Order: sequence, then C-alpha cells, then structure tokens
Amino acid sequence: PHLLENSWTFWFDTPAAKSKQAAWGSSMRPIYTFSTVEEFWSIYNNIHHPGKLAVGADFYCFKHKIEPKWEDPICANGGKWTANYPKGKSDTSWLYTLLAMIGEQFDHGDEICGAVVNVRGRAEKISIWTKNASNEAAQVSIGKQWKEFLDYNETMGFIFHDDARRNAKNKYVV
Repeated sequence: PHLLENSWTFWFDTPAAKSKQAAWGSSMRPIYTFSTVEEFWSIYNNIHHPGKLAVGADFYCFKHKIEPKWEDPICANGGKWTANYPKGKSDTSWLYTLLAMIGEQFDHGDEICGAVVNVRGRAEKISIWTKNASNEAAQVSIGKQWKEFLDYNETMGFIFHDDARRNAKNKYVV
C-alpha cells in the first residue's frame, strides 16, 4: 500500500454527545486512526461527510495523538485558518483539505496539527489548525497554499488559540 508520512485520527463531536457533555469537548470521540492512503479511503467513504451531518456536528482529522484542543500542548501555541462554505457545499473542499494534509502537500507542513469541519445552522466552516502561530511566515504560506488548494477566493483569517482561549480577532489575513 501507500504509507502516509503520518498517522491521522478521525474524531466526531456529535450533537447527541454534546447533549450529555460535562465540559466543552469532553464528548469528542476518536473513531479511527489510519496510516495508509488506501485505509484513508476505506474509512473516509464509510463515514458521514459534512453535507449529511446534523447542525452542531464537528468532524476532525488530526495527526495521531494530537487532541483537537486549544489546551492540547502541541496545539497550545498555535492557531487556525478558517474558510466558510454554504450549507451542503463543503464536502469537496473538506476532502481536498484532507488529501492536502495527509499527502503532506504543504510547504510548511510540519506546523499542521489537523483540520475540522463545523456544521452549523447558516453555514459550514473548515479550519486548519497549526502549531507555531508566531511564525507568521509559516502560517501565511500555509493559508495561501490552502486557498490555492481549495480555489477559495475570499479573504481568510488566522486566529491564535491563545486569543481564542468570539471576541477573538484575526492576527493574519490572506
């Protein structure tokens, strides 16, 4: 098969699970960890894609052993680039984000922690979570390259997790 440079883990945080939640994200579940190109397709095409997820669902794909959390120590000093999509219109962009990540396509790919798609009421969001937020040059490269991979033709912002940790403002914009 075709071994990936890294192992990745799919997590769901479902509305149902959130309903039972003790704290934010305590509900998040690692569903599956894949290590090859073929194993990716195997699990990916057998799970819910954002266009078929209920409002409130968060769907993650993160490097193995990284928790998708501000307070995860690998994530702590990082941030996120965010793209916005209309309801039901993010599936293909979700996929390319994933294939770009697992294929290690980003020039500055070492900073990459993972991505998430957030299914909401009016729209859907995709964010890439990165590691070394203060490395503007890295983050700016990544975001620019992500637009290119997505053919996203709108401005996108990078928000530091620190700052996050709704009145959080974009530190960078591409």
